[PDB]
Amino acid sequence: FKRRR
Amino acid sequence: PGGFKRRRL
Amino acid sequence: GTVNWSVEDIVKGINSNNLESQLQATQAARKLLSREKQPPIDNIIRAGLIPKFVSFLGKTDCSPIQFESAWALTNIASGTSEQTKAVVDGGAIPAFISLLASPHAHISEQAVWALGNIAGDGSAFRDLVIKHGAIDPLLALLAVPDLSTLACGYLRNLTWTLSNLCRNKNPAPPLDAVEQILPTLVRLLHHNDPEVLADSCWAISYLTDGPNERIEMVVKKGVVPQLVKLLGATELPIVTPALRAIGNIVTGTDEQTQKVIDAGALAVFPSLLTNPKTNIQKEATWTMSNITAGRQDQIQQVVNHGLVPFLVGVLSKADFKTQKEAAWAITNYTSGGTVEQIVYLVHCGIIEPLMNLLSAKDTKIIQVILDAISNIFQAAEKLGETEKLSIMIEECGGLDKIEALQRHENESVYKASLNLIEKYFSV
Ligand code: NA
Ligand code: NA
Repeated sequence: FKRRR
Repeated sequence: PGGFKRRRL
Repeated sequence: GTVNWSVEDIVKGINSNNLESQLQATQAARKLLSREKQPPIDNIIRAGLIPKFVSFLGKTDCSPIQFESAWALTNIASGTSEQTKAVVDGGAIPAFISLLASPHAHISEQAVWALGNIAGDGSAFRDLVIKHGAIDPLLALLAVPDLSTLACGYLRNLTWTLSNLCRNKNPAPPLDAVEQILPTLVRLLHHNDPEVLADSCWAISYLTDGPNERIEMVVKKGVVPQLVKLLGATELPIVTPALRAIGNIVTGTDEQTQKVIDAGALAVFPSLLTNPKTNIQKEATWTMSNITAGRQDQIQQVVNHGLVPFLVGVLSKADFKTQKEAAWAITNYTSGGTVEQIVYLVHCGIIEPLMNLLSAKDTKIIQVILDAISNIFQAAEKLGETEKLSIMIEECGGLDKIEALQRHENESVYKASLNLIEKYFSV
């Protein structure tokens, strides 16, 4: 669920 | 952010 | 004297075979290129002076013309990628690298600045400066027992150039280059000057904006604790680059994210999530969403630091973009959280603000909200209290919102909307 730039 | 390039004086 | 010279007069003097006349014309050019507005960079380039300026860089006997041409070329390279390219096309990169070893510190500093302008143009000019071997001489300039023995301006320029050697992606700086500069960048991140500290944090933020292997090289250096201390700083110019680097590290593994949490990061979010700068609230909320996508002990850390009421606040009132990040944080929390944590969220007052954000035009924010609503309803099923959650959603008017979402343009919106309406709002 981790969203990066 | 906006300092990629710098001009002196 | 050398003020308000015509490019024609500057070209006449440089084309003399009189080194002193060339110095006068090179200084007149620097003044034109150093004026407050409209430096005639294009006019200087078309006159064909860049080659003469780069040749002047090599005049060890005339250090004045070395400094004058350095400044002129610096300011040319400060412009568009075209003008920087003209400087690099003149063979300036190797000449400036050579000047880095000058005994005149103002000439060295000017070379540092010029290389910063070149490398800051993009990933290709950045890697070309590196290939010419600028890291060794640049890091040699900072090889002192105490950086406080270095001029404030000298230090600031070297840090800003190093930040440009760590900036830009596609590709990211060569791994070897990052490993060769990381040690000196950590020392500048512990410096006391606000500008050196912000540029160092911006360099670290550039290094952490990539794969988890990049994040690891920086985290292995042990900068997270100082980054959390700089996250507490009173200077937004330092707090901005600090939060970005922390956010970048919490985009990585749950161990890298737990390194941030162990360093005390969560204790600063009460202020970052209420920070008057909208950009700070948004980035803090996006760091919180990436933290609530982590392990359950990590979600429990969020909860222990009192950050759930702050997410509720942001979801209640904040810039739409911040609210979109907060809805993401809520959907991550509820996807990965325990039933006890999910119920703590509804006790903190997440239902009303979440259901009120369902009236948003953005379709993705509605899908994210509906996702969390379903996850909380699933936790409600585990407790046999779904009816009370249905009563809570109907009282805040959100039931009406979902009912209308059943006619939304997107299929997933009305699909999930109808599911909950025919799953927890049906007989
Ligand atoms: Na709890
Ligand atoms: Na409940």
